[PDB]
Amino acid sequence: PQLPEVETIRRTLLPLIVGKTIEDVRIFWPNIIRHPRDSEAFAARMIGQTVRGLERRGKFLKFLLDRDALISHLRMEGRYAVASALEPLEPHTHVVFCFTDGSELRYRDVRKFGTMHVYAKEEADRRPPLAELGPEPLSPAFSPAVLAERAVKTKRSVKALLLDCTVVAGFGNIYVDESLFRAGILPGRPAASLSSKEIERLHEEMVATIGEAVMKGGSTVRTYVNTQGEAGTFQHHLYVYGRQGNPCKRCGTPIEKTVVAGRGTHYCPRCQR
DNA sequence: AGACCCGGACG
DNA sequence: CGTCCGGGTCTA
Ligand SMILES: [Zn+2]
Repeated sequence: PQLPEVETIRRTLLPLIVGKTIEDVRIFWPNIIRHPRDSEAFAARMIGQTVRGLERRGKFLKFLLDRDALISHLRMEGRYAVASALEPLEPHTHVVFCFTDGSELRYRDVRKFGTMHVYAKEEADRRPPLAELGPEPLSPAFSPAVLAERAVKTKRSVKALLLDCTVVAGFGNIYVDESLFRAGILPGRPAASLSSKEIERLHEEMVATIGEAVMKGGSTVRTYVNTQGEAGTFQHHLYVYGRQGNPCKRCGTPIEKTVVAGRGTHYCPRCQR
């Protein structure tokens, strides 16, 4: 899940939990719990708190409780659902928050990569994992100037640059490849090689792509669904991601796939330079 | 780049 | 049944 997927989950999850009070927290894979590292303290502190809000920062969900914020990262496969305490759990359910009304917030994660950190609200933004995060791409804090400043300082690939959460928040493998295609820039280009015009174009396409994907409920390419289990539709608007061997939608040249920055990387060798 | 982790898709 | 694949990304 990237920004659009996490944002769609945020919007669809909030009404199902807002105003509910935690009665128990049950943990079946303690490694997911990162702070307090003692899962017993993590569970104990949340009991009796009420969910007041749910925000997103980058790819993180921020559950606003009473004293605390719970910072949750889904990583590759994490997901939330709300269901009755009376029903058996689904496979791969690793954390459950039980509410006083008999419903439960269930966290499922087949690969177990997800993380949870709880801090006092006023502390969460200055501690890991939120502390190092770059600007929200849909905010004024993300500008061509901000992008140029990081690009000029490094010979790392432009793909690696956009995947760096400290540069800009919320971009992952799908939206980096898509933004680079739309901007006409090869993903293996050294970041420092980008012209002023290319930086401007890249910023414009990054903002447009993310916004469009939010509007379309995210990209369901393998396993992502919203809180109601509904697939996104942005996958129908992809130019390159997962389209290797298929014709480019713009020029008909077969899309190629390589490895860049240790990641599967999709591009059109004609449209991108 | 490796680790954390698992199951699907493909030969 | 084995091999490679994956919307993330921390540390090594
Ligand atoms: Zn093309």
